[PDB]
Amino acid sequence: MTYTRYQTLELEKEFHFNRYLTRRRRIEIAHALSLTERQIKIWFQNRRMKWKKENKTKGEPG
Repeated sequence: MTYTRYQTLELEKEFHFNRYLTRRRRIEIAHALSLTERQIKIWFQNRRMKWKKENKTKGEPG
């Protein structure tokens, strides 16, 4: 069970665009994806924890 490739794409695009999803924009992306908000928030948080372990070479000192 997985979010779609598109949804994941749009999420990473949103993560690139912005780091912290406020009420309205989270709804907007959640509509654009079609997920239940909670999921987007979770994805956004977890995305941080699997941002900084992928963003290596540059991101060694943190």
